[PDB]
Formats: sequence, C-alpha cells, structure tokens
Amino acid sequence: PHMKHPLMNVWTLWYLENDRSKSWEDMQNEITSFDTVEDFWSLYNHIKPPSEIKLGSDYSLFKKNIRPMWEDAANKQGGRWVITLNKSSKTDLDNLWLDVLLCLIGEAFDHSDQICGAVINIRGKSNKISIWTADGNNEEAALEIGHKLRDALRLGRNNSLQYQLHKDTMV
Amino acid sequence: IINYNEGQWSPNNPSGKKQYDREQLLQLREVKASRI
Ligand SMILES: CN1CN([C@@H]2O[C@H](COP(=O)(O)OP(=O)(O)OP(=O)(O)O)[C@@H](O)[C@H]2O)c2nc(N)[nH]c(=O)c21
Repeated sequence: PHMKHPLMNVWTLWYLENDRSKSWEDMQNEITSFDTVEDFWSLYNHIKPPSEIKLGSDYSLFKKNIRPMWEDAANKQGGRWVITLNKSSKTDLDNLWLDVLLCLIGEAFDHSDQICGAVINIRGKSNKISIWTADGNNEEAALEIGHKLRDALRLGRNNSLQYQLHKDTMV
Repeated sequence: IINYNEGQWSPNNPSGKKQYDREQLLQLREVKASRI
C-alpha cells in the first residue's frame, strides 16, 4: 500500500453529450471526483481522449461543488480564457487538453483561488478549450493566468487566446 | 520515486505545498503501467 500524492484541491470530471430533445443543463453528466495524482491518471487512463468523444460533446474539469455553468455562484462574476483551435492533429488536441488538466491539478497558476475549471468543446469545425476564471472584473488575475497559459501550453503565435466575461457570453 | 522541491509536499516533510510540475505529474503515472 503506497502513499498517493494529494492535490491541493478536489476536482470533478463532467461529460456532456449533445441532445436536441434535452436542455443544455440535462446534457451534463457528473462522472467522478478525485484528489490525488494517481487517481487522476487512473481516471484519465480509462476515458476516451477528446479526439475520440462524439461530435458536440464536452469534457469539463472543475473544482468540487462548482458546476461548469455561468449560473454557478463561483462563475457568476467570472469569465473564461478561450483557446480556439482550427482543424488540427488529434494528438495535438489531446496533448493540449491534457496539459491544461495538468496545469489545473498541479496548481500551476499563482492565483489558484482564482481558477474554477476548464472546458473543452468538440464541434468538428473548431474545437475550443476554455479555462474558467472566478473574477472577470479583475484584469490583474485574468492576465496573470493568460501569460502562464501562453507559456505553459507553449501556445503558438497567431493562436487565438481571448478572454470573455460570462455575462457577455450569455448574449 | 521522483525529485521533490524544498517547499513541495512529500511523505517526509508533509507540510509542503501541494503543487506539481508537468514532468513531476508525468513521473507518477508510470508506476502502474510499468509493473506486472
Ligand atoms: C457554458 N454554457 C453553454 N450553454 C448553452 O450552450 C450554448 C453554447 O454552446 P458552447 O457550449 O458555447 O459551444 P458553441 O456551440 O461553440 O457556443 P457558440 O456556438 O455560441 O459559440 C449557448 O448558446 C447556451 O445555450 C449554457 N447554457 C447555460 N444555461 N449555462 C451555461 O453555463 C452554458
């Protein structure tokens, strides 16, 4: 019985599957929660990577008790660093999504208390990877997360990294 | 199994900060796959 390495926070994996008949809130599915590096890999090892999940699906990793919704109290005044990706390699997509997951569970950002979670959208035309932030009105924290995001993910130039307030996105 | 930083969490010195690099997080997956 070996000791596992605990994470600073408890994270929950959500999986959304599109359905014309259902409402967006009902498309979401809570999968599981974890709080160690080993239990993260155990989960990641048995789930489909983003490059294999059905068209119109989302993966979301959010801290415990924060639903991946604007309506959630943690995200009401928040925003999201959006990364839009043109039709590219599957390997590049999965690697980019994994790197985001590792930044989150590893607490790569100085303002850890500012991080809510991350969402990847599979839409065929263009895949989007977003990192949800707690306070969109604080440009300081948003930009700090932005630079760490550009560096850590090694984001290429002329790769769209844009921030949006959730209030504006509802429009 | 891996190199730990001074202020980082570990079994010994368990008061450290629960923060992990990319490479460190990658070292910790490998213990299951490699073994029989
Ligand atoms: C994050 N979302 C997304 N969403 C619903 O999903 C739609 C957004 O689709 P997405 O999930 O943003 O991917 P995309 O299809 O790329 O968005 P768009 O097509 O507007 O660019 C919105 O029109 C809205 O109806 C939401 N609806 C509610 N009530 N709460 C939420 O937090 C969210």
